[PDB]
Amino acid sequence: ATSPAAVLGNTETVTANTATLLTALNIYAKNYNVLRIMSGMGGLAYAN
Amino acid sequence: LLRGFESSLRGSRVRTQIDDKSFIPYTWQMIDVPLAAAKTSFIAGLDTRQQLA
Repeated sequence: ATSPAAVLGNTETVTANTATLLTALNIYAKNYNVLRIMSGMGGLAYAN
Repeated sequence: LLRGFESSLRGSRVRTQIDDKSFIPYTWQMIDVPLAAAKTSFIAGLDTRQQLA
C-alpha cells in the first residue's frame, strides 16, 4: 500500500495489503411489507 | 359545654378507618371509552414461509 506506483499500476485481480482490515461484512436487504391499521390499532401483515 | 364534648377516645383513632378504605375512588379518573384488543394474526402477522403456496 505504501507504493503508489504499485497500487496505481496493477490489474483487476489484486488489491493492497492493507485491505485485510475490512473485517466486517454487512449484508442488507430492503423488503416490502404491509402495515395494517384498524380500530385505532396497528401491526404488520407478515412475520417471518 | 364542659362534660358533653366530643373528644377522640382510643378506639375512635383505630387504623381500620383509614386502612379498610381504598384509595381507588380518589385516584381513578372517569375514562368512559373502549379498551384495546386485537388478534395475534393482526398484531404479529401471518407466517408466510410455512405454507404450501
